[PDB]
Amino acid sequence: EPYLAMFGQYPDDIDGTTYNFDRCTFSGNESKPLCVELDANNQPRFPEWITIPLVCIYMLSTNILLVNLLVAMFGYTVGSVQENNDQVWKFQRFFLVQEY
Amino acid sequence: EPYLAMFGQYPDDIDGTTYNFDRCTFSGNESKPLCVELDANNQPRFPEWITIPLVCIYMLSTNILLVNLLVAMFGYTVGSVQENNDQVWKFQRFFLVQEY
Ligand SMILES: CC(C)CCC[C@@H](C)[C@H]1CC[C@H]2[C@@H]3CC=C4C[C@@H](OC(=O)CCC(=O)O)CC[C@]4(C)[C@H]3CC[C@]12C
Ligand SMILES: CC(C)CCC[C@@H](C)[C@H]1CC[C@H]2[C@@H]3CC=C4C[C@@H](OC(=O)CCC(=O)O)CC[C@]4(C)[C@H]3CC[C@]12C
Repeated sequence: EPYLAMFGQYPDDIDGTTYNFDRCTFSGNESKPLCVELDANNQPRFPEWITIPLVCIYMLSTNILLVNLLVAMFGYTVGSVQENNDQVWKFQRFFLVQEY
Repeated sequence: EPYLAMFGQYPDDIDGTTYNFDRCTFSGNESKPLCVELDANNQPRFPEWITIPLVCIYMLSTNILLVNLLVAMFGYTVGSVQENNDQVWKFQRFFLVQEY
């Protein structure tokens, strides 16, 4: 579930104002992921001033502060090994002509 | 709600042709966000020639004119501090060997 958040999922209906109407079990059957811990009031116990900025920090980091970082580290690589990749490709160009 | 618009939410059902069928209260209970201001005709009062290009300007800026800007400012940093980061990493490489 945090893996799908990198392509955009953002805790779709577990992070507040989404009650126990569906998606959850309380038991362990069926294969739905089990419910939020509850109380005598049958209220969701998670504080929601913590889980909501936790997701928003994670959705900031891995979707923006991380992927967009990967472009810069990709962008330096094409800046640096480009004049070397021509010699490397011309080197392996021999083996592909050698094959016949 | 504008924070989720950076990862793609785009005012899902408040920006027109989505009436008071659900999601809203008129009162202050329950925890649903309260309704659009209405009229004697019970029509949504917001002009919708203003709120729709306001979101589309915001969705243009923070999702494209802003994040893609961050890649360029990331891309200049890996272009500039790369030859300095080698000396910095080789410098802190001493303390990690010093630890034993
Ligand atoms: C710096 C920027 C770029 C990051 C944006 C951070 C927000 C996405 C986070 C930080 C604090 C969060 C709020 C902190 C706690 C509240 C109360 C919370 O409801 C309660 O806990 C009820 C408590 C009570 O009022 O008695 C619901 C979420 C909410 C509005 C959060 C909404 C989203 C917020 C604004
Ligand atoms: C320059 C490009 C890249 C930005 C694209 C801008 C559009 C996303 C915006 C600018 C003007 C907008 C329109 C301006 C006002 C109308 C009428 C509005 O309906 C009414 O207000 C009824 C008024 C009436 O006809 O009596 C509904 C949205 C709509 C179609 C908007 C649809 C989206 C639009 C085209």
